Amino acid sequence: DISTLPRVKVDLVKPPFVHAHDQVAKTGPRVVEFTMTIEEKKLVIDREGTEIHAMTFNGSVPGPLMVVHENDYVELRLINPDTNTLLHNIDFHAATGALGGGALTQVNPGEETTLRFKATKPGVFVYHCAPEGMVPWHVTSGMNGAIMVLPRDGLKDEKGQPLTYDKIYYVGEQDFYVPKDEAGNYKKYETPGEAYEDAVKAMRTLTPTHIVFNGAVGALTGDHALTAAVGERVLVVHSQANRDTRPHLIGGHGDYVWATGKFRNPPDLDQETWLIPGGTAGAAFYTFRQPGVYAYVNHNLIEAFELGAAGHFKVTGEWNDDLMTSVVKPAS
Amino acid sequence: DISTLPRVKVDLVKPPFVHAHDQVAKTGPRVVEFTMTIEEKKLVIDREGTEIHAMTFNGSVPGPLMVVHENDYVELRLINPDTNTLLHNIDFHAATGALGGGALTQVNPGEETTLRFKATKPGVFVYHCAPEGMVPWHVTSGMNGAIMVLPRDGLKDEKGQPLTYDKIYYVGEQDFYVPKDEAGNYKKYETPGEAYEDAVKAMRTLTPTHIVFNGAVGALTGDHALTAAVGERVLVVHSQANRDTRPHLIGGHGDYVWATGKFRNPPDLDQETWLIPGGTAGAAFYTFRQPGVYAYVNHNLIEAFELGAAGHFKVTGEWNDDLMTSVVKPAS
Amino acid sequence: DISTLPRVKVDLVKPPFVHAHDQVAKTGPRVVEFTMTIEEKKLVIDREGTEIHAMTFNGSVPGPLMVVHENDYVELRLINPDTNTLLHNIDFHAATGALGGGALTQVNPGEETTLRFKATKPGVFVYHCAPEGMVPWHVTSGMNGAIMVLPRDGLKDEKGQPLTYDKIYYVGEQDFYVPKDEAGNYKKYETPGEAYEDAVKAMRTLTPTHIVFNGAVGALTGDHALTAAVGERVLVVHSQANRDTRPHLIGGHGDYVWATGKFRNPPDLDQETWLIPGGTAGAAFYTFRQPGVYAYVNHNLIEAFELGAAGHFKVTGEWNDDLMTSVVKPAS
Ligand SMILES: O=N[O-]
Ligand SMILES: O=N[O-]
Ligand SMILES: O=N[O-]
Ligand SMILES: O=N[O-]
Ligand SMILES: O=N[O-]
Ligand SMILES: O=N[O-]
Ligand SMILES: O=N[O-]
Ligand SMILES: O=N[O-]
Ligand SMILES: O=N[O-]
Ligand SMILES: O=N[O-]
Ligand SMILES: O=N[O-]
Ligand SMILES: O=N[O-]
Ligand SMILES: O=N[O-]
Ligand SMILES: O=N[O-]
Ligand SMILES: O=N[O-]
Ligand SMILES: [Cu+2]
Ligand SMILES: [Cu+2]
Ligand SMILES: [Cu+2]
Ligand SMILES: [Cu+2]
Ligand SMILES: [Cu+2]
Ligand SMILES: [Cu+2]
Repeated sequence: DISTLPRVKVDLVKPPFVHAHDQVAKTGPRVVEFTMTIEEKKLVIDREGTEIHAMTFNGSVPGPLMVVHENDYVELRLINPDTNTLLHNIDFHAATGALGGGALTQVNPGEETTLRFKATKPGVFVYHCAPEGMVPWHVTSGMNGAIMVLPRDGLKDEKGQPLTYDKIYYVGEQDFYVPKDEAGNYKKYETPGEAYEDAVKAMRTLTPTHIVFNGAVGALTGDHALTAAVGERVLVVHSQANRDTRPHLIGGHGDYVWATGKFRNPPDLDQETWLIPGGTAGAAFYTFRQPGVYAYVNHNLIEAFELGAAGHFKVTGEWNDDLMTSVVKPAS
Repeated sequence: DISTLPRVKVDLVKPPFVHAHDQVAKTGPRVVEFTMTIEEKKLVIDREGTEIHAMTFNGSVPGPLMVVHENDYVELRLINPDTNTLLHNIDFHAATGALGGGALTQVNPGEETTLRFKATKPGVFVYHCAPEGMVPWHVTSGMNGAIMVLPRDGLKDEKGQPLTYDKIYYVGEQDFYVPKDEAGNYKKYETPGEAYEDAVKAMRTLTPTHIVFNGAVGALTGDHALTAAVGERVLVVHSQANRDTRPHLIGGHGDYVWATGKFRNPPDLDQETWLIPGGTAGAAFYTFRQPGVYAYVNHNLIEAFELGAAGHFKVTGEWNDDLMTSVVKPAS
Repeated sequence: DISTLPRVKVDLVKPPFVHAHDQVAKTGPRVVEFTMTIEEKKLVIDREGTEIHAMTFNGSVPGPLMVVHENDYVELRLINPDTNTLLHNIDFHAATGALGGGALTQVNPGEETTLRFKATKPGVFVYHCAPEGMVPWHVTSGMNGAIMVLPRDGLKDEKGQPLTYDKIYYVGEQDFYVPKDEAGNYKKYETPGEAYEDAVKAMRTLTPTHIVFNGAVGALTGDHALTAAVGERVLVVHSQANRDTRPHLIGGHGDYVWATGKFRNPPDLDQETWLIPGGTAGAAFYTFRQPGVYAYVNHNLIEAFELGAAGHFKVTGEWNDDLMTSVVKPAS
């Protein structure tokens, strides 16, 4: 009887940050209430000023990470304002029935809907828009995110001992297929509707023009680099709603990795690089042991360094010479 | 001494259906006899009427699922009628030696051959034609299928408890590389031999023009949708002889998944999406919990919805509101 | 205190062969000294005589396999002679800190450097050059290899029992992106520097022109085929520094496979085909049971047979009819 369960309202935060939550559940099952507003907006995705008409949940690419526990109910109020122009919906890979909720959440501009589902399986899961006949277009325009369903007793290593993270980041990787004129220059349109046929043709090449973390080339760099300290335990959730990726932390490892994102399975140990299939979210746990700059990339290095799939960590603390040292510095 | 083992003759059925078999072996080892006839035929692969010269085992793309038990002998009589024009053979990834049987099964039109091999490893395995110097062409023209070698005591979960399926389907996913003229229109030829150089050039782009389930765009829809009931346990075998795929059941999960198809390994639990590498068969077990329509896709959603890699389940029975419900229906 | 540990100097050998080593460590921790000389050289990569300016560690593509044990120190003296023209460095995915050693190993032509790191995690790991702003170019020009860090007590099966290999081979798979003129012919340049902008454009297509084992089409064939005997236990280490691969032994299996290369994890059993993600090294153990020729391929069969990703084993010994036999040979 759901009416006797506690409700809690959660305010979502922008990726790569994640809303406050408990790892180990401090209450019984709850109904967890989220609200998201669909926003169609112009987005600049690279250093050259290339613009697309992005389709977003809550104004970001990716949409925000939702975090609940196993056997909670998720209640999502989804709003499509009349300033938008397209029909949207939502599919949760975490849910059971009705095309992930897709069949029940079709909202024209000016409408809203409230969906509830029970989070029966623990893991990280992709969510994405999926309107009938325009699925790939919506998803490759940025309309995806992820939900994390924690086990009620938190994460465990391969021996069943507890694993507790000190920080958590969410990296959404996005393939974009920006349409090109005859010579190879990117086209510009005034509305999402204008791009449609050109977008279908660009997608059919199966060759993205950009692959980015958090919505733009270099979004997770400089002032916006991810941070941590030597000694900290960091969980990095990574999603790709459409295409395979292979994350790698340059200078580090995935100590414990659930490459396909599902926590009832034991994690893979000591990974250098792991494969997250398109349509999946994955999670990697690392303990930092050296200070300095780290690059976190898609290890198709062309996709990383030419097409944009690269971010940075800045890590503070003490250097350990036992682990690594320059014996003789570069010299004639 | 094989001459003292029972023989049994099996008549194969068209995919996605699977010939009758016992999960748990009710006899000792047997020699299991199959016959297949190679058929070269014209096939219409999409709604636009695009035609290819397909190369088939037993008249279908994919070829039929063979099912035996561990330590059975498979005896396959393979017939190439004189109405065909090419040399064919067969390679079983389930077999040991002679290039999977490839070296011993070369049959010109007008010839036949009988091969026997012991099924020493349990799992689902790809079989495909592989004639010297034309391997990719034959395989990407549709000349592949799969064999399932069950453990003698049937399937087990990750704890070793029995898993029994109520139904089994076989989904063969096929990449096609139909050659294009200067403007992007599909070419047509009178014979398989005519297409050869154009086919090599199309393949070298590494970009398929179609990716289909069971031989055509929309083959597993409408009247030909897969069916089940709430409560039923369904095994879905999925093969791709040449290219990576990432299956996903929209509205469901892979409860138990052997993504690389080999049953001595424990299954992965609660998968949203899994990666079946090119040249592999995989198997996913799901128990339906909600009625309605489900889409079963390759979750590169472009490959699914634009290039054809999408099928449907129609599931009958009772709706469960605890799992999912619309609290407030789409409204102003 | 490193100064009291034994040192040992290892002379590296050309792939696919591997320097002599002990599986089970017969000493305590050591500092293991390697030297590599960077060589920029012209390389012919196919039967048509197509030439590239390759960037090599020690004159080969891939660079040589280094083999140490867990908790050894690796000390690498890396030399860039003044006959070269580019700045190079090295990143070890096996190491912790400073971008895998990348940050500490930048050597202009005429310089050398000596790096030391502790091999804290057991597995096979990729190493590759990664100079700031030219990472993909260096890696896809051939500047990668692998390091194997054995557990001190050698390899174990999924039950913890010892697995001992009789031979070990190293297969490096390389994607090349040779630039094409208007009509599709390969371009030629006098220096590496000349190709740069054309190389960036070729890479951005994400479509390689060649995919090879050991640096050329057909390098692991004929006189240079890998060999073994019926009964031998063979470890095949396989690396791809930039792009996904799916190895398959035609006529065989991966008895025990660590597809993502990390030995603290149990191996996957009875694999037909496995996925090694770009930026990873993997390892497969097989026991030969039949004599004859085997093809070892990337099982995207286009990549194998049209673009070059195929090698051979020649295996000697006794044929076993129980496993496989031709009952009726190809006949009218
Ligand atoms: O500006 N909206 O796509
Ligand atoms: O658009 N909200 O009713
Ligand atoms: O699904 N493309 O990696
Ligand atoms: O092919 N996906 O990186
Ligand atoms: O989804 N398996 O970690
Ligand atoms: O019609 N036979 O390709
Ligand atoms: O073609 N059968 O002999
Ligand atoms: O093998 N191509 O995914
Ligand atoms: O790249 N295969 O979907
Ligand atoms: O093939 N492993 O399920
Ligand atoms: O010949 N050196 O690229
Ligand atoms: O180039 N060695 O000093
Ligand atoms: O990373 N490309 O398979
Ligand atoms: O997509 N890599 O074979
Ligand atoms: O890296 N796992 O074998
Ligand atoms: Cu949408
Ligand atoms: Cu989906
Ligand atoms: Cu054939
Ligand atoms: Cu094969
Ligand atoms: Cu270099
Ligand atoms: Cu790397």
